[PDB]
Amino acid sequence: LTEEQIAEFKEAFSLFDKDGDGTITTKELGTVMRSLGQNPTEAELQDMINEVDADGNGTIDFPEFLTMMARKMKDTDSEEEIREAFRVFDKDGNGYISAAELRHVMTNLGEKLTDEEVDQMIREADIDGDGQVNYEEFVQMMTA
Amino acid sequence: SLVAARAEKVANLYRWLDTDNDVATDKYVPVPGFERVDVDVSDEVKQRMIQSMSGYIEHTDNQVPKDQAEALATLFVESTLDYDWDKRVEFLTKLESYGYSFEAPHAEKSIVSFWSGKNFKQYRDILDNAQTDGKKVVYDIDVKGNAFAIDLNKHLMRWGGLFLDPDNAEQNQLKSSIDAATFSNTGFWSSVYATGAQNDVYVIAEGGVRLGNYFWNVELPALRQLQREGLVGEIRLLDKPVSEYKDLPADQIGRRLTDAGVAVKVRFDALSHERQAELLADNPDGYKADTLVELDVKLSAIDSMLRESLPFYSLRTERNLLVQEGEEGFEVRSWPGIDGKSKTILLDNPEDAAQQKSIERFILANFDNFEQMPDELFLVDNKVLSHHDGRTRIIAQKEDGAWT
Repeated sequence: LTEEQIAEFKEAFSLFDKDGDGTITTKELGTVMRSLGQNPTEAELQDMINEVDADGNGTIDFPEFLTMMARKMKDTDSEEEIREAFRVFDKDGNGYISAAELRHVMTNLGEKLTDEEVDQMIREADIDGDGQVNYEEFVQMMTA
Repeated sequence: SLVAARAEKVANLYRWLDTDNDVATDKYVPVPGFERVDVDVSDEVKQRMIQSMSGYIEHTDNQVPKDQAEALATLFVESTLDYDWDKRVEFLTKLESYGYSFEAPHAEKSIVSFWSGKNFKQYRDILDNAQTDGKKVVYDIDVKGNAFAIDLNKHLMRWGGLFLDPDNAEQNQLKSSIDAATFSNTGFWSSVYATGAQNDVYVIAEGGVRLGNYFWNVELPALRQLQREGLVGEIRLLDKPVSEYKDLPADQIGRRLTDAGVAVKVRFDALSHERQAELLADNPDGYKADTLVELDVKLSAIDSMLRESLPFYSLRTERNLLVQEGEEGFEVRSWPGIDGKSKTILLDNPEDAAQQKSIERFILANFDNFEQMPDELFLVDNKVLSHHDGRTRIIAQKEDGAWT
């Protein structure tokens, strides 16, 4: 775990802070983890509530927090997860998927997206202007 | 006509999803996921199916006119085998004129529900006596218009199946074409039923979403569009077993497709993965072509992409706010941000990504909903302020949060 990594996690944990003392409410730990780029499941979050023991008031101190990020950060690998999630709609062996295939996928899995937001991104990814998309490339362009 | 209204709504959506492709035109609109396969037919043979159909119609216990039977079957059969949009609607319009209602029975007190699983009835029962508001959940089965359309479709499918020879497979291609066409019917009509959803909608899919099923292909799109119009609230997914949702309040029943944990499943369609899985599972028992294989892919990962790609997309998902860049400053509404009330956030550097994440985190910590927010928020000089009658500096940054 990098020293740089703790700097941002200290900063994130300053806010959400109740009593302004160093206690973070249990339920919000879920929220804070989701902001810091890790998506733990409904069950996996209960692991951190038990694995780091919980006995009522407080007990979710800052040291407990970056322990889980460490744990959770290890067993999850985000860029391959997104690549994996775009290959299922590959069906053709080749890296590209149809722009219509993409649009359909982005509508369904973008819950708080708008039609124009989805239209704009299908144009941006369609560099070639043919109606095919490099799914990796498209990821590449929304990682900037 | 009310179904011609819905139909028109659906034809747009299909044409919106087809914009890159532009394979849609007048009369032909492509149902998403329902490839059009049309192959050559002997013309008179159509009449064989036509008169079978017509007979079937009026020698069955259905609310159709006596002599209308010839008319109906002619319309239906042409409409199906030709992929003609106007005829598909006309057939639907006609049916609606025989006292077939294409709308849910408890017009406003019904929760339009979706079932795309196994034992809907069990789920439905728990769901029905869970609502504390006199609300009763409704499936596509409950719609008399839907059901009767499916009945006739079933009959033409069966004609093909048990009048044709697979042996001679130039005949198989005619079977595959008729199967393909009747498949897009069930597909179109599920988009009709789905454009009628309001408020909170329930979706039964045990074992997660099933890619390439009706929900994913035609229902979920129609439900998405309704949300961006503000007509539908939460789409609640019951992908766990029925017990887990037992003795739970109606609000708390189900989660979202995009949440972590929800599984995805396919019918084990791939050229070589069938075989990989075959010698790695012809070990115990085996696999039938329709056996659902649990993938290890995360739909949540696509949602995660958006959170780290679009600014304040997390306030949307987690707090149902819509932060847009305005004349100068971000304007904030309740999502989808077509409704009146408008609040503002000013940053001292509106393009810095560190800055957006900070005010983002701040808002998730202090406000549970939009209505709790002050009329103006400022992230300036490592301070956050707010103006709501009187200005206050709620927190300062010197490596941390010094509230006050």
